[PDB]
Amino acid sequence: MRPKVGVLLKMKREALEELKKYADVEIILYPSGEELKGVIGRFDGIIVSPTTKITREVLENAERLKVISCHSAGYDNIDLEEATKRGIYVTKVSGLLSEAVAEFTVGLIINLMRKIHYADKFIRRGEWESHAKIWTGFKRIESLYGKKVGILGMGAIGKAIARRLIPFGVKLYYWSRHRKVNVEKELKARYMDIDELLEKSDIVILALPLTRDTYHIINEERVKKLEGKYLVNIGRGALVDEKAVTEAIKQGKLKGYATDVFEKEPVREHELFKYEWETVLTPHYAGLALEAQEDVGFRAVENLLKVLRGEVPEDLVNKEVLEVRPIENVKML
Amino acid sequence: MRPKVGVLLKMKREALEELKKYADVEIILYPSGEELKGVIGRFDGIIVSPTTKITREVLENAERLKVISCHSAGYDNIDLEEATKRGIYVTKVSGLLSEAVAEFTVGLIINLMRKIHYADKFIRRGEWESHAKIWTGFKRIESLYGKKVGILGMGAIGKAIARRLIPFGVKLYYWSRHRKVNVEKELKARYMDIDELLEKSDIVILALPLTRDTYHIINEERVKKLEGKYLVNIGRGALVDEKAVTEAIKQGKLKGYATDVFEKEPVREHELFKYEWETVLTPHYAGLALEAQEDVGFRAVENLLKVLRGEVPEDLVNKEVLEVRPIENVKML
Repeated sequence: MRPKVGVLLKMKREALEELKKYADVEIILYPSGEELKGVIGRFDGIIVSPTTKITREVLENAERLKVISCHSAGYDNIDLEEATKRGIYVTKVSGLLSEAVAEFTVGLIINLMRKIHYADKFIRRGEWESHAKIWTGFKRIESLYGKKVGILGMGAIGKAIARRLIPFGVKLYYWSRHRKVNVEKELKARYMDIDELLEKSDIVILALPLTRDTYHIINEERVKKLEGKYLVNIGRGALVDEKAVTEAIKQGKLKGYATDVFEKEPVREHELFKYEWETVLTPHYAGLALEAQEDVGFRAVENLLKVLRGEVPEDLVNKEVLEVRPIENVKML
Repeated sequence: MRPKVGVLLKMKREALEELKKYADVEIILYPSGEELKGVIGRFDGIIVSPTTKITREVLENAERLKVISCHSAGYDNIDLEEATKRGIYVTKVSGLLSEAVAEFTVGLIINLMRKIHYADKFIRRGEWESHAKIWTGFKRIESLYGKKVGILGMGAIGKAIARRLIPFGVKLYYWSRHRKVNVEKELKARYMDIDELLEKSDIVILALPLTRDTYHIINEERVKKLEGKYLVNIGRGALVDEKAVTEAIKQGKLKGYATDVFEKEPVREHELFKYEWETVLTPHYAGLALEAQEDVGFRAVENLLKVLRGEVPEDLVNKEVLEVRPIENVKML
């Protein structure tokens, strides 16, 4: 208990006990930007939940901060560039969480293609009048088998989706800021430029982090490039021009849209709500599963301790930080 | 244009044209037993769907019948014992259909576990009040990852399902009327007796043909063995004692049940309709997909023509027939 760690959320008791074995902890549940500004200087590291934002204004007071462990799969609540400039290591949680998200995504894909979510409503309404009504009445349904799937973002989650899709007989295409050749041949995924992928893919999956460079990466023009195709989003609503997506749906241009995320959450009303056949919509819970929720805490604690032990964690988001402040400089344990 | 073929279901024009190249065709849509036995004498072969029952009554007048091609995955609608006795070859369809059903099955599994179908309804009903509402509203969700999945039936569909589940991180157990040593090491699936599988599995999947022996394979007593577990059915409703399954669901014992088939189809009313969270129900359309169905028609036509050309189709269902009437004896093409 020598490094001073601030836990900014309600973590599982067990994960906390593990952390306390190595550091002194201060529990400051979901602090406002002002409250965190006045206490952040006390910590060598912090464990934060998505709801807490680590802005450049917060970092200005992080005099001894060495590591920020995001207890989530995403890290858009962190000003990455500013953290990097200050030599602050930022980590995120993969493990069972990444697996759970990737599993959920494939479920979104199969529902968007095969319409199971729609059929479930259908039968419960008593509409199953006959074999003919279904096998003739149901609009054309395409299978995932034999389709070309293009994935944008090949991080922990993107790779997990790719591995799950192979046995479904799809052809994989992908794009990522940092290209992964060591993954390409393994999963038989052909690297391509964004637009080339949008044009050549039958199905497009969004597994990108939300940054200034990915905001509306799927703009109105690109939505047009997706006429007759399927779009699946598990990153953030802002990865797409949601108004443009919706319009494409209502006009019958975009064949289908499945998403677990929206530009403005929570969503209580939406034009896409009436399009039950063309869309699959979930209330942002792709990472919600018992096993995953139990693992996140341990992983977040492990990621933070690794850095303070002078070890580079595999889930380090801003690897460039290594050049700014060599890991030896932040080793406390 | 030598053999005469009776097409007893609605087939796509392309498949029919293919068939007309080699045989004179007569279309008799979904005939009753009395209607069919009255005309069955004119055909060298017939193409049929699950709704047409080929019985001893019908086969009595089947003087020139040499092959029965089922335009489907299942063949429980055919009396194999009588067909075999009369030296009639019975075939089913494999290929893209099997792939489409396996894909569908995984969709049912992910929905049954992760509740996407329920959440889709939930959000469209405008109940997404907040993040807390969701994450607290339902955390008992379990991921497919790390689970023990027991598959009953390891034929084309069973294998296709198993191959798909591997990357999801499951442990596979299975039972089959005919053990498959090669699949066991290939897919690392552990062979088990039926009751042992039901006891050790977290999730049980039914991909067995319905026969007198597999009738109610999941009976009342076995349902009790599933307390706290998940059951998925994509074969035929009669594979389970549906009433017993329904009770186990209402009594909160069986954790979840998803099925694309029921003992009495079509189903316009059912006790399970109110159990939106605990079940996933689809109107028997697991094999319904464009690419797959176009393949089914050509496959059914080709399985029939192969027999008449004196070739043993790999999809031959009743192999015993070879001892009654060798393939050379039915060669007409």
